[PDB]
Amino acid sequence: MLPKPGTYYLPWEVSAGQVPDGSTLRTFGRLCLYDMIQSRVTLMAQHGSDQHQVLVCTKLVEPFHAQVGSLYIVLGELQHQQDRGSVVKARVLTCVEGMNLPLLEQAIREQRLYKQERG
Amino acid sequence: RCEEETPSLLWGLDPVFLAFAKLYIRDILDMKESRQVPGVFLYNGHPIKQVDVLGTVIGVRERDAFYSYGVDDSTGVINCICWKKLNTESVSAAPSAARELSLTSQLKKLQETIEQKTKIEIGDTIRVRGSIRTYREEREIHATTYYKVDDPVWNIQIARMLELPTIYRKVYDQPFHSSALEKEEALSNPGALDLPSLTSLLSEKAKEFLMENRVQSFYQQELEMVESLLSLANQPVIHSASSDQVNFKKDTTSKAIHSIFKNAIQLLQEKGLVFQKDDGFDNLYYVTREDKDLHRKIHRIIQQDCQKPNHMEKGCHFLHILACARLSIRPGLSEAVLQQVLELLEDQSDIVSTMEHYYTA
Repeated sequence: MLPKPGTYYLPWEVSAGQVPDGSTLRTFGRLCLYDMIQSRVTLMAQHGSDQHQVLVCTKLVEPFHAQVGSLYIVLGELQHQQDRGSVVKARVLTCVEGMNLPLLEQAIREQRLYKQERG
Repeated sequence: RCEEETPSLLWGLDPVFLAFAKLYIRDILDMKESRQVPGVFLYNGHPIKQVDVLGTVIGVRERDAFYSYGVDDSTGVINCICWKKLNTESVSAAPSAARELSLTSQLKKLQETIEQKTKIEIGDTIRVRGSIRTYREEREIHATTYYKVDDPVWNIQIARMLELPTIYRKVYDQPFHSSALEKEEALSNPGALDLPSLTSLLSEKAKEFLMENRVQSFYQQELEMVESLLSLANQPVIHSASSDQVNFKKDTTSKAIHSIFKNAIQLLQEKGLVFQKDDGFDNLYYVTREDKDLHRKIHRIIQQDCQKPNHMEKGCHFLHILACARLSIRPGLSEAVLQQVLELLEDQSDIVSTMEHYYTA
């Protein structure tokens, strides 16, 4: 059946635990670590503070062509673990280069404001 | 909602009805389908048929005649019927001469790159131009054209994402209808009280119905048997006018109905819509609008520069146009039909009025 959308979210919502666990979503981020053994990945982003994680699982996808600190785009769903907290089960992902992260952030912020503008 | 319930048939006074619109995918489902006619949908009054949407593909069902690609764009998701196309009449690859080799090679470049734009895999960015359809109660898009978006980075996606609210607020959010609403409002609708007026309304409805049915030729009796046209014609006005033959109300009124049908088709001849070819018949008529044949001929006689003059003429003059047509085809070609076709041609972009009375193509 037709899946729920890749609605846009950013690391702040997972770090703030705002975006509920067990829900679909889409985000970009900066590659930090990759585990070839267990097929697990960490992307990082900081709220002008300590870098905040995003736990991801390499399912049906290939994590290539961009490096650590370089940029990637993912969509899927997150689920909780007591020790690990929660991890995104990927559904689509790819590397991307030459991006304008503040611009994307402005885009999503405007988009959400416009959502607020809907009666 | 009156304002939402825009004039019947949702006329193209509002331009968007003719051009691919750009709405959020999520909104594409929230719109209604028109209860007046299927195959058309509504948003804030503005009627929509052709839609434009760009996102990423997330699922596939492959069929013999079409593919079915599930597509997402952030706000929502849908599935899209992407009719396929085969390469019938295959172009071979041969060591042709310089010109032929170059033509074939460039054609092959174009073809292979078209394939690369056409072929697709999940997660990719996809653009589709097409219209809204519904099936199994589910709403979908049947694409007129679709191609892979070759962007290496989200910049163009970003542009679209930033844009859509802009175009919404500028154009689509505008509900108002600025038409003057110059409606007749059924004045003397059930009875014209005047056989000429009845004939005028009859010709109106009859040309409407003929253009609807696209009938190119017709015997007048064929038209005289139409249910709606009959109903319009047999209103009490004609029964009262033909009532002088009290002993033959039925017969006199039916004869008057046939006569007023004749009068309507004659009014059409006068206005150049229909005409009686040199068919030797007494009530056979050919409709100009459907007369693609005469369109083609009169387009030949100037599209190919006017053949009679040696001098480098830019086109031809109304009178010489008419005269060369009557010379090459038939003197009986009325000026009314000639005017009608000259109008329709420039409507079609098959002729242009550089001035009045002289035209080119």
